[PDB]
Amino acid sequence: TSQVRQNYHQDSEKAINRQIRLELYASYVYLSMSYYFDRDDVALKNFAKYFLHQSHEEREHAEKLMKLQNQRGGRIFLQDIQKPDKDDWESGLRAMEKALKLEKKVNQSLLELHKLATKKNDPHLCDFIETHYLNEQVKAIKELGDHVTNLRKMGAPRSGLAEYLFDKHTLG
Amino acid sequence: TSQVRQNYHQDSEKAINRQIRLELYASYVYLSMSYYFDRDDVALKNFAKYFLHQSHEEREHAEKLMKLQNQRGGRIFLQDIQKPDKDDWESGLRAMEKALKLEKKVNQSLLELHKLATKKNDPHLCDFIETHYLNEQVKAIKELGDHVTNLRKMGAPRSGLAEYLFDKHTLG
Amino acid sequence: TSQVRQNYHQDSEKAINRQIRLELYASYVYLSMSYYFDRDDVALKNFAKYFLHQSHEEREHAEKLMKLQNQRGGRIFLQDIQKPDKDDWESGLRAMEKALKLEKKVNQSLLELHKLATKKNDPHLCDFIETHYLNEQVKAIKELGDHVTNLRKMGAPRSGLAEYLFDKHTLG
Amino acid sequence: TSQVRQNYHQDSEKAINRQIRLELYASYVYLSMSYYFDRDDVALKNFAKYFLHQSHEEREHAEKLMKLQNQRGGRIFLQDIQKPDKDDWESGLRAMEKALKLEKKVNQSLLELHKLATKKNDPHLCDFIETHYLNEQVKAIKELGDHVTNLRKMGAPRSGLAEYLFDKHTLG
Ligand SMILES: [Fe+3]
Ligand SMILES: [Fe+3]
Ligand SMILES: [Fe+3]
Ligand SMILES: [Fe+3]
Ligand SMILES: [Mg+2]
Ligand SMILES: [Mg+2]
Repeated sequence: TSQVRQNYHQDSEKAINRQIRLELYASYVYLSMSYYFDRDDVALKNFAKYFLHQSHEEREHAEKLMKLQNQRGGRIFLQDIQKPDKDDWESGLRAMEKALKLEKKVNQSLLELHKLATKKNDPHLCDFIETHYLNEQVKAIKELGDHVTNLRKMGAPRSGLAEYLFDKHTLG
Repeated sequence: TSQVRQNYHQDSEKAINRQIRLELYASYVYLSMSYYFDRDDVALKNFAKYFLHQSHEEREHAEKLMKLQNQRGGRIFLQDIQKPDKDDWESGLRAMEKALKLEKKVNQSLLELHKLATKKNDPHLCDFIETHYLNEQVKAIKELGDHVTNLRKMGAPRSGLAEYLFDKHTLG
Repeated sequence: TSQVRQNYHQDSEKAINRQIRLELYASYVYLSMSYYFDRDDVALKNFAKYFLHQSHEEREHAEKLMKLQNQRGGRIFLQDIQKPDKDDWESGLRAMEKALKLEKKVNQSLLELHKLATKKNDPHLCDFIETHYLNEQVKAIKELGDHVTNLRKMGAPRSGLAEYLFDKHTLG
Repeated sequence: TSQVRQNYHQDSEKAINRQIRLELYASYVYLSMSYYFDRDDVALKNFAKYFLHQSHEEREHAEKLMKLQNQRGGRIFLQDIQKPDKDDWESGLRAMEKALKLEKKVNQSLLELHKLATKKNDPHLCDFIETHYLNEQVKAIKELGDHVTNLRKMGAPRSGLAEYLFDKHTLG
């Protein structure tokens, strides 16, 4: 038992390792999406930039959980990072729809993590998830929703103008 | 009788309280319009910003009439602020048409107030209405007409591309 | 159901609309109080400025709840803003006592909103209320308590001198 | 008849000369009031400064009407400036009550000047009075009302303390 450990349940410690893994997976998904938009046959530079910014933010989410595990005296166990569901993300609209689903999946995991921290009477952990994660997810979800709404109303993925102009005026 | 009151008719005083009520109501309509465009399924940020700015402007209009009431030694009496006629404003084009209608309604009420101030030989009040309100209405109605014309020529409300581009290039 | 909605109970959505209406009502009460102190027969400019500031803050409170409703994929439903209880607020001390009572009423509403968010296991909503509302209420109640205590000790409302000097020295 | 004269009634020309004389008289009353507060047995320096400022403003009012007379091709006829009604202004509160009454008397004169300009279909003259005089009078009456109300509530003229503290805190 770590000299620093206090009011930190073993279930919490394991759940934090699972969340770390999911943050690294989200990072990998956004990295894949980014370089899809960098292809000569896709060529939407601001989509590529938007998703690469998202990838680097997911790495920071992972690192802060690894910091928290060590702050509380838990022990980091890293696992294989699963390749994303797709190599070819098909269009700007479909990548955004996939990004929205991923952020709701990360959010559901953080809500399941807060539920566990609540059951284990770990208010430090509850505060950590609320301060650093829950509102980040609600903002990322609302923004991706906003982007999907716009791309659909502009007439994507059909009208080829829509994704070009959304790339320039919203993501650029 | 207020020690400041001079050449200020009872009817003028009563009409100023009702104008205060109409300005607060216009603030509320514009607040409703703003947050409609903030919805994830509408997501036109510059429409939202535009209508929130009108909302704070209507607030200032109400406050300056409340200042005038006291300057002339009238007494402010407030009523319920009615909720806007719509919860859903349907489109950018439809919200601009409703704003055009609201601004003409507020202008008509100010022209009635000026007619009453004239009938009661109150040139201070006539000057107040002309200096601070009448040209502000004409400018607002012209701007909203210009917006409605461009949204119609661009092919709104059908073309969601039209509202997206108007949002960026006119209201941005 | 909105594409962004996740872990957001219908009861919490309805409770956020009721809180939006109570924030707009508190804005209206403070606007009424402000322009009472602007009357030529009351003439306390710093009481007037103090309540106008509180009025503008209550609107910001309203607006942040309207943003949250859309962030969580709820739907804003605005209602009639009821007129304030009084036209004539009697004195600086009585206006401050009524403001204290209003802030405790808004606080009670927020504490019941937090109880519902807790019962519905909505930690994002709990965090929102804690971060943006609960300590604002505690500070507003404490400050109004401080003001009522000073106005009472100075001999209000049996000294027009007390309200005059408090206006200059505390609210100035 | 002057080469510049156009749409300028003989009655309006005579009324502008009468207003010039009343503005010079108001300047003289405020000069008298100012140097009352400068006496060693009254000694309220900010009452003294306040009324000297009002004296200098009334002269500017006089001068702008003299410019207008020449602008419209009227002929200035100056008369004897009557001494003020009082040598001894009794107190800060009585001087302020007399100043309020003077400003309402000057306002009544201006409103009768506007009635004549309206009856003679002189919109230039109507605009001049509205733009430069009517709101100045409304503000001066409101400010004097505010001051009388504060001096009364503070316990003037049964407190030399009230007039002392008002001099420091409002007129300082
Ligand atoms: Fe993340
Ligand atoms: Fe308005
Ligand atoms: Fe509030
Ligand atoms: Fe004058
Ligand atoms: Mg908690
Ligand atoms: Mg917390």
